[PDB]
Amino acid sequence: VYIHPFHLLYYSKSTCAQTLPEPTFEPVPIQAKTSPVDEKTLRDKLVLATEKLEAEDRQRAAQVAMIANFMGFRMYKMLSEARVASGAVLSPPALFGTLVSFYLGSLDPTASQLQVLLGVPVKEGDCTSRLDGHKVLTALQAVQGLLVTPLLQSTVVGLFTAPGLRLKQPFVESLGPFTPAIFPRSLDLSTDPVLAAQKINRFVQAVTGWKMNLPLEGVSTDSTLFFNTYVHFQGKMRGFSQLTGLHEFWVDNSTSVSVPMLSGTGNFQHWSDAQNNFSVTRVPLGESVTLLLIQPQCASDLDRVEVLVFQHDFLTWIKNPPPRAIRLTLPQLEIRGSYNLQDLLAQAKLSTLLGAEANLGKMGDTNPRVGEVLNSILLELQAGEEVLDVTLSSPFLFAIYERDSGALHFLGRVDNPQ
Repeated sequence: VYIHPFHLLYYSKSTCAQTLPEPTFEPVPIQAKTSPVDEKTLRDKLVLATEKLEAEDRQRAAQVAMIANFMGFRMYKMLSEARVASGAVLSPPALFGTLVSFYLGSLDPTASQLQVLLGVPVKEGDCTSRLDGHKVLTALQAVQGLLVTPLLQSTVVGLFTAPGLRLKQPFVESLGPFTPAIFPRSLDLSTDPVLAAQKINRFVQAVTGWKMNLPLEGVSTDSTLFFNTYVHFQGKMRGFSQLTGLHEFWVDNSTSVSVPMLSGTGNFQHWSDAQNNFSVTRVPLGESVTLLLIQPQCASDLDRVEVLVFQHDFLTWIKNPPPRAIRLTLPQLEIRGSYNLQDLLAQAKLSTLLGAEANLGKMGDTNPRVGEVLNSILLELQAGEEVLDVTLSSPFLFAIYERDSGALHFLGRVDNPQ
């Protein structure tokens, strides 16, 4: 009779009303020669979605947007507490897709936990009250698509199994809409953890192309499945240019480090929060996407501001005043960040959600002990091609926000850009 505000994330009456044993396969060795994946061709498969989207589908985009964002903030709060000096960066859509991916490979106990965790209710014992994971991932593909229609967004999934663990094809096929660049590979995750922990990094360097050095504090030696999501965003922001020479960046009252600064001029929106005192600069990247850049009143107030502005479901601090003449100067960002999602779940006191007693039967021949669940982000902001000027010379906050879907694609903190 009635319907939830996230109603389009559920199984529909036709698909739920609508069998062979599941085929399976052992992933090839990590050594196997793998050609690089063309980042340009990926954009097409994003673009192909957005250009054929309907009015029925757009509602989901926003519905998944709200959830993914809320989850983003929960986990950025866990990242904040967990950890320092480089700051942080987090992609809520990627973080969301990772969770839904685990849902799509999870059976009854873990499934509903993950569903309700994401925010879609489970009135237990129904199928039309179960999450249509595949609908969601396509809907997430929408938000992802809208970000890049110049902006680049490649996301590739590493699915590193143990030697003997066969992955079920119907599960790996579920991840399609999340990304076509899924690489199931097999290796010894027992004898030597670091020699293998390198092997993944040397494999990513090959297939993805991106130098993403990501130190591991402690790797568990008894793990069968690794689920690593690697994302790469690259923003050549229009109206901005590289500046000659390297300029200093005040990292701390004592010391600083001279780095490249990109600068532009335009009619940007700019305000200063009456309540909490932080400057905000709303520089639009494309005709939709928006880079929000917050600076605190002073360097030491940043901790508070971050806890206040980002780490909250609300974006009530985002306003819209009359634009003005501004010469913005910020560092040429090459932000890199990496966090094991298991550690964040643990800091949120959900360590058993994907623990050793997690039921992920749908993933393979045997129940996989999912060791680490990486999220890795290379976010680059490069050059595109009276007048009071906003110069980001000290630590600042930033978020990259999509208007049409309403989703928040990246948020983070720049304490030091090398």
